[PDB]
Amino acid sequence: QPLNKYPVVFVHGFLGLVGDNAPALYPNYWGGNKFKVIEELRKQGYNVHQASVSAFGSNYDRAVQLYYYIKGGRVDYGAAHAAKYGHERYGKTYKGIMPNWEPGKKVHLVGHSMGGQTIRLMEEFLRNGNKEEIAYHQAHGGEISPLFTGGHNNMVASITTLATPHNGSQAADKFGNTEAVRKIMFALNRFMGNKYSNIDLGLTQWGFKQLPNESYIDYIKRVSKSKIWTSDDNAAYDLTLDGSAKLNNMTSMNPNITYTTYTGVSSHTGPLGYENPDLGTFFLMDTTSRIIGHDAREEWRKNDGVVPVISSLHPSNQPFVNVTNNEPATRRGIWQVKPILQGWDHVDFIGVDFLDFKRKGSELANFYIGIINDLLSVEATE
Amino acid sequence: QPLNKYPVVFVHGFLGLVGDNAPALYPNYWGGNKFKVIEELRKQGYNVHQASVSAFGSNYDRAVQLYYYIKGGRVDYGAAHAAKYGHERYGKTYKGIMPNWEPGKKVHLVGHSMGGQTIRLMEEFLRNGNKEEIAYHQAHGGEISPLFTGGHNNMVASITTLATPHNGSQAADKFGNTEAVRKIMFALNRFMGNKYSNIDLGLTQWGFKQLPNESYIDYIKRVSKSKIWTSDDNAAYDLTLDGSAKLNNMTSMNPNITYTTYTGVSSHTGPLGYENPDLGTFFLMDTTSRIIGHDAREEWRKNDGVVPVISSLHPSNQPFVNVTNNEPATRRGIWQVKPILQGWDHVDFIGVDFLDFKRKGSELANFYIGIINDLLSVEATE
Ligand SMILES: */C(=C/CCCCCCCCCCC)CCCCC(=O)O
Ligand SMILES: */C(=C/CCCCCCCCCCC)CCCCC(=O)O
Ligand SMILES: CCCCCCCCCCCC(=O)O
Ligand SMILES: CCCCCCCCCCCC(=O)O
Ligand SMILES: CCCCCCCCCCCC(=O)O
Ligand SMILES: CCCCCCCCCCCC(=O)O
Ligand SMILES: CCCCCCCC(=O)O
Ligand SMILES: CCCCCCCC(=O)O
Ligand SMILES: CCCCCCCC(=O)O
Ligand SMILES: CCCCCCCC(=O)O
Ligand SMILES: CCCCCC(=O)O
Ligand SMILES: CCCCCC(=O)O
Ligand SMILES: CCCCCC(=O)O
Ligand SMILES: [Ca+2]
Ligand SMILES: [Ca+2]
Ligand SMILES: [Cl-]
Ligand SMILES: [Cl-]
Ligand SMILES: [Cl-]
Ligand SMILES: [Cl-]
Ligand SMILES: [Mg+2]
Ligand SMILES: [Zn+2]
Ligand SMILES: [Zn+2]
Repeated sequence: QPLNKYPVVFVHGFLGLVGDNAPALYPNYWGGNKFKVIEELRKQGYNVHQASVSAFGSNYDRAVQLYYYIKGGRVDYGAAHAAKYGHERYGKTYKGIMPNWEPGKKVHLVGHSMGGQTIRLMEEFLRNGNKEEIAYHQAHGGEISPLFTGGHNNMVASITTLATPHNGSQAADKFGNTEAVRKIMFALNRFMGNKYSNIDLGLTQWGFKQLPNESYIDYIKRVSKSKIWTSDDNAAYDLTLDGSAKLNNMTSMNPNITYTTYTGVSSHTGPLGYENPDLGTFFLMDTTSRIIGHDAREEWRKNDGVVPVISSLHPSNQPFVNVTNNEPATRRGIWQVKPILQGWDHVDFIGVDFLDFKRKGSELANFYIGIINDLLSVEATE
Repeated sequence: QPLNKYPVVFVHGFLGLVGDNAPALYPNYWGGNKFKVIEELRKQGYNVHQASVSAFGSNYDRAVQLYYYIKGGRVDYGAAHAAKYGHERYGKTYKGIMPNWEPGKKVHLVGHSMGGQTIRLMEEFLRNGNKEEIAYHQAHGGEISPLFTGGHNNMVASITTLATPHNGSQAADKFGNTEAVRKIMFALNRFMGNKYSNIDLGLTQWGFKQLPNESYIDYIKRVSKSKIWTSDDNAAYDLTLDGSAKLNNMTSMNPNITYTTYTGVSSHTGPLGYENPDLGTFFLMDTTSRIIGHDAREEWRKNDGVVPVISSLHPSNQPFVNVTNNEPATRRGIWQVKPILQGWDHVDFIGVDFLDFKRKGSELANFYIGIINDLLSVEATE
């Protein structure tokens, strides 16, 4: 029936809310009003889906949630992980988009922003498992999630990343992960955990769900005891240079997977050799762009608004090849780095920059159809 | 000891709220965050003020309110007018900025957008009065407002208009004044009349003030009987081509007043000869710009976002002279039309376009100081 033999799963980044979990008024994550990725690709005969995972949680938590979003079942973060970081072991339960997912039935994974990192970690778990959970279950018995066992291959065909901070971002180090802004983020999470809330911002495993008979005052008191306030097990930490390097250090290339990256630049060189945001950078990224663009290290300056070029091209010290727009992107086991998209800021990739008239719907349609063509090529050359 | 002998009164347009009457979060009308007109001009030693008049009412109602804002006292719309249109005769009461205002003590009037029309009408009333009110008080006795008497000269030194729709706008004819959008406007007025409201949107004379012990249900029922819903005595009507022509037809040049206009363009010619909004036009004016720019009559196309050039230059039936940036603007009795400001949309005149980095604070400062210099020169050449 579908043109693509393997389902495409699109994985949103940090802050992203999709589908039923998006607020009453809120942008459509995958394509804005410019090109409705899920709906349009379906109309054209492709089998595609948008994952829904934690908007504020760690790559770890998100990767576990991604697994269950696909397979179905009750999210299990692992006994060792839960005990180490101080959050619930078990989380939400998903219906599952492919309940028969197993070695032999493959999926294509495309990640925007942090979605790119989350995808890598989950493949890591399928192939190699999670050593601390393996050790924990050896020592103490119990059940261990099949996600943490290792030895599950032939499950992902491709990893494509768009504006992913593979090497982290200074906008995290110098803003997102500061004490003041973690508190803002966590307060937002506390609030949207109130008993009248219909949206899940992705930190309920830390206690941010008010009980039906609990007063707001008691709720405040209870969740102020949570480890979230001081933990590194959250998105803010993971998006830092250190946080991203840690993930780089525990990932490896899978020789059967087709890897490809896209990167935008939306800054220009000023006097002194610093980078400033172009007119047309979505305005909410103006200051973050300046922070990145005024780095002491010249090669860390050019950026898409919130992620520097050098972070998006590929994980540093993993094998890559610079590739053309025209040739097949069909090499396995190596990061195929696509030519930089000039004038594309971080959110132009997902079409939500309603202020930017240079970035047209028809252009974004071509961009997505291009990705699908590459995916079709991957299928054709097994 | 102010540098200017005559006080400068700035008069906002349609939708504008100022001072204490602005919502919790709302732009600073005169200068945005780019150049604080009132505060900065005061620091430099000028006596300036921002009038506060109805945001949604007619030029008539606004012009009465302007009079009382300056002179002080209880707003009196006139018995004949009240009876003809179906609203209260009396309105709010103002402290007065110049309680001694009379022939001999003059004021300079500068109006943005509809503010420009309001200023013309008020001076018309001072000089020539209101014949229907004169006739009504002849027939029925009682008190008549001094504003309606006629014979008051030597009270206004200058009339300067910025992006004023002297000849109306299609954005009114084809949108603002349609049935569906009048209802939206009136509903907003109804709501902001509720008993917890601290802001006056300028239509309480029509009944839109909920009583302290009245239920919302009863309020809805009462104000649905108001004539507002079908009247032309409102801003939406007055901003139309017909509405503006009517005002033109009943105003005249005062030979002792210095008249000057400014106009912006923020559209560009497309291949068919239609006008489209520049990048940089405040995005809320995007559609209104297209509507104006696709007019059948070519000379009605170029626009500032919501006002076509032909409308802003000067009232079409009144004398004008095209003037240079450098000529002293000291001619009396004729509209001195200042050269068009390229790239300035409707709201760039008041500095509220936070999305437009090409329009800097220092530019806006020069523009306002320019106006003051012209006003100073009007004083110097009596
Ligand atoms: C996904 C991740 C990359 C961003 C790295 C920068 C961290 C700065 C944090 C600011 C904190 C605000 C409380 C990007 C997904 C974008 C989706 C959207 O804009 O809706
Ligand atoms: C003052 C007058 C220019 C109005 C032109 C035409 C009417 C368009 C309809 C809008 C519909 C309302 C729902 C402009 C002063 C603007 C001030 C501000 O935006 O703060
Ligand atoms: C639009 C932002 C509104 C202002 C936020 C102030 C409240 C700070 C933190 C609130 C925490 C909570 O309600 O649980
Ligand atoms: C005493 C417990 C407090 C309950 C949570 C407060 C929720 C605030 C917002 C609710 C909005 C609504 O009810 O529609
Ligand atoms: C941004 C808020 C928009 C909500 C619009 C719905 C309300 C329609 C009419 C309400 C009239 C009234 O409450 O008197
Ligand atoms: C009979 C009901 C009349 C009062 C309803 C007015 C609605 C205003 C809501 C604003 C809430 C507040 O700040 O109290
Ligand atoms: C402004 C808050 C309104 C709803 C509060 C519900 C009360 C409760 O939790 O018992
Ligand atoms: C040059 C070595 C590449 C791997 C061979 C894959 C065979 C195929 O085309 O299915
Ligand atoms: C909840 C408060 C709403 C304020 C409406 C202001 C409209 C205007 O700009 O004229
Ligand atoms: C959602 C409405 C909250 C305010 C209650 C109105 C009070 C009253 O007039 O009785
Ligand atoms: C009430 C709206 C929630 C904000 C969701 C976000 O910023 O990801
Ligand atoms: C133009 C802005 C209006 C919003 C008014 C408020 O939320 O208080
Ligand atoms: C002046 C306000 C008009 C809003 C119309 C639009 O957003 O297309
Ligand atoms: Ca952009
Ligand atoms: Ca502008
Ligand atoms: Cl499995
Ligand atoms: Cl929730
Ligand atoms: Cl008088
Ligand atoms: Cl009021
Ligand atoms: Mg919901
Ligand atoms: Zn965790
Ligand atoms: Zn009236």
